[PDB]
Amino acid sequence: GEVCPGMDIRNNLTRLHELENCSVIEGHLQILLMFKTRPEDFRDLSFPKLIMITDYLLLFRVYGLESLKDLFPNLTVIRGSRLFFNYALVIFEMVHLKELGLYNLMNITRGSVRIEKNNELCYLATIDWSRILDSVEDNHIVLNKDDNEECGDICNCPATVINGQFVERCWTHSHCQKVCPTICKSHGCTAEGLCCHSECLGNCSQPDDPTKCVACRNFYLDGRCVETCPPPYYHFQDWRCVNFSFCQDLHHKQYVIHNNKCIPECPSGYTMNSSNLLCTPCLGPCPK
Amino acid sequence: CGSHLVEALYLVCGE
Amino acid sequence: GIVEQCCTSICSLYQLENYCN
Amino acid sequence: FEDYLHNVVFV
Amino acid sequence: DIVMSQSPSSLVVSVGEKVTMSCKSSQSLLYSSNQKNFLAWYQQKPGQSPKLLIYWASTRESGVPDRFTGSGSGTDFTLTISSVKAEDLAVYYCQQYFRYRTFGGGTKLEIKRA
Amino acid sequence: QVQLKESGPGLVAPSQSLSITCTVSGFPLTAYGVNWVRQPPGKGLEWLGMIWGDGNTDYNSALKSRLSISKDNSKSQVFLKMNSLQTDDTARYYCARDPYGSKPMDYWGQGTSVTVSS
Ligand SMILES: *[C@@H]1O[C@H](CO)[C@@H](O[C@@H]2O[C@H](CO)[C@@H](O[C@@H]3O[C@H](CO)[C@@H](O)[C@H](O[C@H]4O[C@H](CO)[C@@H](O)[C@H](O)[C@@H]4O)[C@@H]3O)[C@H](O)[C@H]2NC(C)=O)[C@H](O)[C@H]1NC(C)=O
Ligand SMILES: *[C@@H]1O[C@H](CO)[C@@H](O[C@@H]2O[C@H](CO)[C@@H](O[C@@H]3O[C@H](CO)[C@@H](O)[C@H](O)[C@@H]3O)[C@H](O)[C@H]2NC(C)=O)[C@H](O)[C@H]1NC(C)=O
Ligand SMILES: *[C@@H]1O[C@H](CO)[C@@H](O)[C@H](O)[C@H]1NC(C)=O
Ligand SMILES: *[C@@H]1O[C@H](CO)[C@@H](O)[C@H](O)[C@H]1NC(C)=O
Ligand SMILES: *[C@@H]1O[C@H](CO)[C@@H](O)[C@H](O)[C@H]1NC(C)=O
Repeated sequence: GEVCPGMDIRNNLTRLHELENCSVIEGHLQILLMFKTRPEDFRDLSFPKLIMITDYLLLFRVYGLESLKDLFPNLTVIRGSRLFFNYALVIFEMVHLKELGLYNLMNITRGSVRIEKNNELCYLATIDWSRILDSVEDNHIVLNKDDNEECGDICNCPATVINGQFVERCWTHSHCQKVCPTICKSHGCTAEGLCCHSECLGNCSQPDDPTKCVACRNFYLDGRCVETCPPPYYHFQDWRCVNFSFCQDLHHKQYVIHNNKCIPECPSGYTMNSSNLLCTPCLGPCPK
Repeated sequence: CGSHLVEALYLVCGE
Repeated sequence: GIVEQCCTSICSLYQLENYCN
Repeated sequence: FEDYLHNVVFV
Repeated sequence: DIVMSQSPSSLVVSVGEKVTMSCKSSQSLLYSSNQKNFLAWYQQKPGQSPKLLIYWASTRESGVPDRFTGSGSGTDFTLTISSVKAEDLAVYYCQQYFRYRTFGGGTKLEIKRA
Repeated sequence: QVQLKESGPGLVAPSQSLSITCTVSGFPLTAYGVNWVRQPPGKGLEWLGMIWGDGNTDYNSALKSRLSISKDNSKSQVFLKMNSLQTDDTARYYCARDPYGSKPMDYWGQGTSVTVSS
């Protein structure tokens, strides 16, 4: 598909169509403050091309939005390279949300989840987040319809044990939460339970093939999931390999090269030698 | 006073 | 910011207008 | 945090 | 250009014994960004094509017996064959894949028998 | 199903060119690199060059423009061309796959023998 940059969508739905061809959002996705929107505005709205967000997903005050199952049906990975106060997923004051419905969400690399103050929000207790986040310790899921004993959650689905009891796991009435065998780890699997290639992230279109991932556990280059960017390529945005020229083009109106990475700024003890974008250490104290 | 600034900010806005 | 300007400290309509989309 | 949220989501 | 040099040119051992051969690169092959060494070891049985055994100087390729143990870092490397088996007879090569790819002169393994 | 096979001319007259086609299958040339390695009889392995997924080229410094590596992604073919061969270019020529970012040369062709004489 396409790589789009981090987006900030407010007030009107008009700007939302900027995501239409998008596959990876390199940066964050914030959709917020839509006070005049109604359910009808979302009945026909879908971005099935979105597979991954490199930073974080934030939904706040978006009126008329009842589920995300149609909006982001194929979002599989949120990498959490940059987070919104320790969170890679924020669902806050989503007056009208009845369920999450992100049935393709397999992994949150990095972050934690904050789902707070959602009157109407159910299908939360049906989610085993331990399959999605390494650390659920820091999850802050409070003040939702779910807290007040009367969610009519209904799921065939695989059950998992979180407290002392086994509970069936699903996203909506019609979508189970996919659970891959223990041995697949984070790589994902096919319907038949066959593990995806070890360089894949949440799922694959074919098993045992690093060119057929729908994610990349490590880095992406020329179709394939690779463990590392080989030289002459540089690690970029913690998910893709680029050449020096790309990093240079960006810099020229402030990306720099350091430790085989194309980075926003030089780290501590270093300053930027102008002709080659390379971070070089400071002779005496650092000018800044 | 959190929630209130969200209400109040809208009051003022309209756009 | 807004959280310190209009919350701990008490706000006025003009400041709210200033913030406005 | 609602604090962070406003201080961040507000121009 | 990166130059690779191996020793011995050849070695002989009987079945059951452990074997060690060495490699040297004119420049460091240790990648900063992940702390991995960009070196590989191949085994070439006579009449056949060479086979990948070890990459990242220590990572064993799937289908490779635990007998083969890759070692070393920076510019100097070694390949070890824990308990030589009859069919381990072959020429062993080191390859750097840090910048371009270049092979070493290789080392020949012979088996001592009656 | 990863396979590589070289189609060579077998015999090259001194001062003439060498053209070899490496026909690959089971993977896309768009996502993987392909190298060429030669082995003179009873001698070691010599790395000749590679072609990356993006068509970028790497050649052994010794090959002062005598070597050309090109490819046709749609036909899963990699082309080696070497100008003005001499007797010392008598060797077995192999094309070998390269999963560059992730692995070193995995999957070698059986090789094609090249003899330079008149
Ligand atoms: C979701 O998928 C991932 C696989 O992509 C899976 O495994 C986890 O992967 C991450 C990323 O590789 C691991 O986190 C790292 O752990 C090491 C160990 O000490 C740290 O040094 C790392 O820190 C660096 O990277 C950070 C993030 O970019 C930086 O902020 C920091 O400055 C460092 O440079 C990093 O935290 C993680 O350890 C593994 N987890 C396991 C169990 O192996 C994860 O398990 C999948 N989730 C689920 C629930 O399946
Ligand atoms: C360095 O890395 C970048 C990023 O991968 C490479 O970018 C690619 O470069 C080409 C040439 O600018 C891009 O544009 C092409 O333009 C023609 C115009 O006719 C069009 O037909 C093509 O479809 C394409 O748009 C191309 O989009 C882009 N590709 C990728 C994978 O990002 C760049 O080429 C690399 N530089 C070097 C010197 O290797
Ligand atoms: C998506 O792609 C089509 C291709 O024809 C184009 O017309 C459309 O404007 C694109 N939309 C965006 C937001 O880039
Ligand atoms: C995984 O990928 C396949 C192939 O694209 C697709 O059919 C499936 O819906 C995806 N999701 C899951 C949960 O398997
Ligand atoms: C909302 O969208 C309309 C176009 O549909 C545009 O004219 C208007 O300016 C937008 N609102 C804002 C605040 O920009």
